[PDB]
Amino acid sequence: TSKTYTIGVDRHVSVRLNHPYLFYNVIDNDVNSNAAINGLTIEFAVGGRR
Amino acid sequence: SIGAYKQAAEYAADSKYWALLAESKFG
Amino acid sequence: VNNVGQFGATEGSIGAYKQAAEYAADSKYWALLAESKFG
Amino acid sequence: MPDVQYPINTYGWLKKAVALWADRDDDEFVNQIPNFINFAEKEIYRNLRIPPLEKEVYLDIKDGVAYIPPDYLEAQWMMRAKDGTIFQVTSPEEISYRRQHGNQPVNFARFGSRFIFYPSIEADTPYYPDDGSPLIPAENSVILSYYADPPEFHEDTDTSTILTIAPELLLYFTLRHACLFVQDDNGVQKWSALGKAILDEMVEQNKKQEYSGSPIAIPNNMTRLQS
Amino acid sequence: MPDVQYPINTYGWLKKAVALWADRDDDEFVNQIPNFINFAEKEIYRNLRIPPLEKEVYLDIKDGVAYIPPDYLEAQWMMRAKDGTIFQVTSPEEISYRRQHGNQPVNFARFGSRFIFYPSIEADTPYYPDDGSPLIPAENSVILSYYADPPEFHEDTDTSTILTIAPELLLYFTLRHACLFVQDDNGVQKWSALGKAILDEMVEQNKKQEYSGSPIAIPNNMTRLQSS
Amino acid sequence: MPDVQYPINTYGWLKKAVALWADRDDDEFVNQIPNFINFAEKEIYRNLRIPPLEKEVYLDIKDGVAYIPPDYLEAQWMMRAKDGTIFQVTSPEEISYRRQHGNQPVNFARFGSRFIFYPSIEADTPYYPDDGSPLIPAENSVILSYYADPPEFHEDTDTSTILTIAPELLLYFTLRHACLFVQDDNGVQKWSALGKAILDEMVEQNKKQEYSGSPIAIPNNMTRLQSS
Amino acid sequence: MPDVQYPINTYGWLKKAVALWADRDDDEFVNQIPNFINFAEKEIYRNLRIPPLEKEVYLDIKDGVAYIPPDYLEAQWMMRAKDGTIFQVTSPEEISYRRQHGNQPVNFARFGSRFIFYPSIEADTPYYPDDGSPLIPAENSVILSYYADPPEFHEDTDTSTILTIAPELLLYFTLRHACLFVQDDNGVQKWSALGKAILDEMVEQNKKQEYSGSPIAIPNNMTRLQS
Repeated sequence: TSKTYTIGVDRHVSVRLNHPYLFYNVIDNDVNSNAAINGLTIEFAVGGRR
Repeated sequence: SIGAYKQAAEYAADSKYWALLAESKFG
Repeated sequence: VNNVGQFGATEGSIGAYKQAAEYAADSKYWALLAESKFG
Repeated sequence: MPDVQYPINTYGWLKKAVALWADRDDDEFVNQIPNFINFAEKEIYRNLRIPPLEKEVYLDIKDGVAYIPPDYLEAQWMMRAKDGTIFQVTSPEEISYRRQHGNQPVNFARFGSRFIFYPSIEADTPYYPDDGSPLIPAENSVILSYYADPPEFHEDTDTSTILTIAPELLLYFTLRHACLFVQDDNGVQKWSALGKAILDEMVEQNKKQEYSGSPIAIPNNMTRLQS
Repeated sequence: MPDVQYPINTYGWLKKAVALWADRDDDEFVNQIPNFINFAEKEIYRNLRIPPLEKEVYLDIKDGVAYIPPDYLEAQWMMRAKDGTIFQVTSPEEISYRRQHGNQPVNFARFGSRFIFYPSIEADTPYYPDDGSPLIPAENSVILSYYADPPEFHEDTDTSTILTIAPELLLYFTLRHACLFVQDDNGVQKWSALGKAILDEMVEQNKKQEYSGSPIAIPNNMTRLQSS
Repeated sequence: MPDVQYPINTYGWLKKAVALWADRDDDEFVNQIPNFINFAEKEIYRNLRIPPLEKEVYLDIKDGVAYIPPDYLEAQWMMRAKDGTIFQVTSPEEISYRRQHGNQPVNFARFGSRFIFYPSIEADTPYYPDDGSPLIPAENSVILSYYADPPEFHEDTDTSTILTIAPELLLYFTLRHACLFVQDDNGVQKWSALGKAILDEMVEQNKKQEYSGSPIAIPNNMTRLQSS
Repeated sequence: MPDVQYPINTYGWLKKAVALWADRDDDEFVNQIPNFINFAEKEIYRNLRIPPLEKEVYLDIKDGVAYIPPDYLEAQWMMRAKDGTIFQVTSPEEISYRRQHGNQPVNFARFGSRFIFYPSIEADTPYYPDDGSPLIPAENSVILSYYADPPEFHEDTDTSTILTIAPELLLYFTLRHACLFVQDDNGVQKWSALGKAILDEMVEQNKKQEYSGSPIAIPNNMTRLQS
């Protein structure tokens, strides 16, 4: 999936995965953006195996 | 004088049976 | 085929074979018949 | 991005929705969704009893004998095409005593795979012809209403009354076996509870359409012709 | 993310209020909100019995074969439109006994997808392709009152009495299946409890509505009318 | 590791679905899957009683010595093929008493591996080496209905009604013994519970199947037939 | 890689399977598998009562005396080769009072290692000859059906009805004593529970083949010859 986190409106990004090995990427192609990222906090659960 | 409950497809096929006779009577 | 229907089939048994006693009785009957005939 | 449609009405969309609610997209798991749905449908129909899965069929009594259809799960009211005369089930030890010690009630039993009627009733099948002609029911007929078992899907476009009535039922009951395959306990518990609640709602609905619209007092007086 | 007006009147605004009340909103989620609402409405109408979903209609008996309409869920009072008469439901065996052994009372049963009647009723109704023609209902015209299965939403402009009477019910019963779709249990339990409470309130209102204009005291009815 | 098709129809695919549903698959494990399936089927048929494993067959009484077939597990209705007659089972002492003290009713017992009968029955059946020859069953031919022990799988192509009716039952009852072979208890308990639930469902279905076409009301039977 | 066969039917394959389900391959443990199987079989047969381990044998009554076989565990119905006349067990204080104060019922007791019949019945043994000839049963015979104790294996190729019916039974009950030898408690509990469940299933199976196929009402009327 892919979502845009515009600052001042959204407080998070909603993604739905259940793979055991996650990977996240961040892209900033805007011209009028001077944002920054101090840290994240992922919400996740635990399913099973095999 | 009571019959069973056929499936919808059977009732549909039974309904179409009343067309050929009419077609000939109109011919 | 049946999905959950129990009457849709009937699995066979081990084997429709009798006990040794019935086989022995059949052998004895055949032997008595043959012996009476022979004599 | 497996996308399903809003009106879940087929087998393929149900499979895709099962693979969606279990986000894992892997062949090891997707290739067994059919097995999970098979287990679910075999768990539901094994004890579900409702009208829509019923069926009516004419028997072919030769001489106080018969043969049960291969799609028989439970039998309910049986009668003849004329005058009614509902039959009542009995046991072998009674339908064999009637013959010895015996206006005319009817009784039938189940001798493994054969219905045995005492009076030696005779039945006939209707006109078979498929030339777009009616079945022309036959005289001296006997009607039987049983809970037929539905056929396995074995196809994507195939469907069933459940997919339209309660697709959530099969969805949860198959996700149960899925979360059993993979060691996931809390999911198993949740899906099983939800499926149980849905089945309870369904069976309760089937009960509130029964002989309800009337008082339960004034016990009937079907005594006799002798007043 | 999305906006919404104070009254949740239609499907279009309900499917957005659902995503609002649950920050779990995105492409892969909003596309299935219709399915969650479908499941919620099915779970509701499976046992909900109230007037606004009722429906009265004439029947065609044809002395037997009379068939059950598709929307049949539960039968209310059944009667005629001539001098008044209420039927009582009995079992197949009672009717089979009545047939041979033998007209003030009239009984009926449920043979699969039919409504059988012991007397040879001759109720009449206009045929299917009839254009308008109310027909000025003739005599011997039985009128059935039952609970009909309501329609499923198919357009954003499509509304229903449930939206105008109790939208929180649908919203909670669908947030249940939403929080099930994603992994969440506390919300599931809370929404389920709230929806069940709302449904209990509604059914209790329906109960307090029936027979709610005076007390009752059976006046020792011992069939004063026996001569006939 | 291995693959499998949607329907588990045969032993060949069941022994692979077992290793699939349990990632504990390897040389030292797959070789014993047959033993786990054997144990599961034994645990099943030890108490499972349903039609599809029944079997009817004629007997040879020989006034006494009549022997119990090898596949005998439990006897259903026992009768003849001439005018109908149902036997009732009693104890050895009752038959020993009947022998001396003394023909409408007919009793029988179980003396070790025999079926004794008080009257000198003369049931006839074709001998063992008979070729075909249905023989047009003669009179005095008793027909026994019992529950026969089903066969054990010996070929991948070998199938059984259990596979086509309920494969999850076998799969769980054998994953039980599999997770026992290796050290694992949670899986053992879960699989055992699921298998027991499936078996309970099946036996409850069998129960609701018998005497399920009408109610019952004993018509005060006081032997109307006494003259004889 | 100790490899066993699918149809576990012998003592050697059972031993190898026991050593397999207990993966430890060491002489200290393998050399005692026979002792564990001995303990298991002595635990099972000590209270197991089923048909297949029964036996029939003719007695050799001389004069109201007898001797119990060395393979006697429990006795059931006894009778004669003709007319039936099932015997009924009694106590010494009664079979000794009959003689003082005494068409002809029979009674027998157990005086340590001797069956004592009151009427002083006489029995005879059949023709012994082993020249491929029948036993030619003898007149005035008495038949006894008891639960014989099976012999110890003491050989690899040897087998028993249990290995074919319930090998899992002996397997679990011997793994119990194995996991007792080595200090393993959870394994002991699991194996004991499984063996108990198997034995319960077996005894329940033996009960559902009993005098079941008939109503339990209409108590019998074996009163007398005096009507």
